[PDB]
Amino acid sequence: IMLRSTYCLLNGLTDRDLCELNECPLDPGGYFIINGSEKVLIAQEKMAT
DNA sequence: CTAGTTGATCTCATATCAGGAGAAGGAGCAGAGCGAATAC
RNA sequence: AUCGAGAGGA
DNA sequence: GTATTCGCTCTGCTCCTTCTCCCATCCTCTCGATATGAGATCAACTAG
Repeated sequence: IMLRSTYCLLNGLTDRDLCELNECPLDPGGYFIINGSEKVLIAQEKMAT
């Protein structure tokens, strides 16, 4: 699950609620946690179809 | 001499796209050149 | 430790 | 008996195809993946 996505537990949480889960409110999300490692998918250019 | 004990070692057996450049080969055509082969 | 990958530095 | 061809070979010439090679130096870091014993043989004992 990508963090801060709709299906993330951090979805819709207030800055209170994030801090109260030990999360940074300024953290944008948009990445995955695989084996504890934060992984970000890079958009890949391709020639339109 | 001469049999019995001790280790090592081997076999065998048990289941279940937006590269490029150059060198080497083969291909097909083109002709040259010489043997034979009709033929005047 | 090896391999690969990635991100960087000059 | 010499023209004249003429079939056949011998290169040889472009060209297209294949294939094989190469693509700066050095340095740092992180991160993920990556059996067991029985029997036989032989050789050293280990003594008789």
